[PDB]
Amino acid sequence: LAAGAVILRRFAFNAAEQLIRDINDVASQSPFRQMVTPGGYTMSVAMTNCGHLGWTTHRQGYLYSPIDPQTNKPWPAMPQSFHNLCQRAATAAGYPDFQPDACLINRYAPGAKLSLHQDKDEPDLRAPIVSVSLGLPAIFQFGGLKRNDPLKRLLLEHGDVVVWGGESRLFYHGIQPLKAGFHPLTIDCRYNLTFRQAG
Ligand SMILES: O=C(O)C(=O)N[C@@H](CSCc1ccc2ccccc2c1)C(=O)O
Ligand SMILES: [Fe+3]
Repeated sequence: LAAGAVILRRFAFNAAEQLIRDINDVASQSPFRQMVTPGGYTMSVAMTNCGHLGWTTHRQGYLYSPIDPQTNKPWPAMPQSFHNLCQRAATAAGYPDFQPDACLINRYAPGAKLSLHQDKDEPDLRAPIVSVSLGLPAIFQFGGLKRNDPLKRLLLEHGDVVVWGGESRLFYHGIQPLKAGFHPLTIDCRYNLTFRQAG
């Protein structure tokens, strides 16, 4: 399916309410914002981060920064719920040493999407990324190592966690425009957490 990826469906289902509380807490400090791409377009996905580092635009490029450029303060500390869930998932998937210092939190309103990309900016690409999906379902599309590799699609639903290791860590991937709907925990949106070793 995706070589090296370990899909754990509903792994975060029981933790989801706490996770969402923690997302709200994080956002009360560093608010969700829609970043501007180099190229000048406003992303449809809104973002924030927690942990020592967080992903952001700066100076018409992207990077991991210890300071949130919007507040000029550090990103909020990584919530225990986040840290512990990530560790359980990574450990089950065979990455017991994974120690994320960054968690990017993506929020999707109806229609929001994430264009096909690789995550290339972490210092060691042997370290996995761990995603946790919450709320409304989204169609995840994924390629291969080359931009033009044939795309496959799978639905990511509430509570689904995936550890993207091995070859899959390098795949081009994205999220297709979110279908509108209702979810009891998130109301009208989807959240996705991605845990990274950025330092
Ligand atoms: O944050 C990202 O970089 C990202 O692409 N997030 C999407 C997709 S989740 C699945 C996912 C996340 C990160 C990956 C990083 C490397 C390879 C495969 C990945 C798959 C989202 O917000 O739902
Ligand atoms: Fe990505």
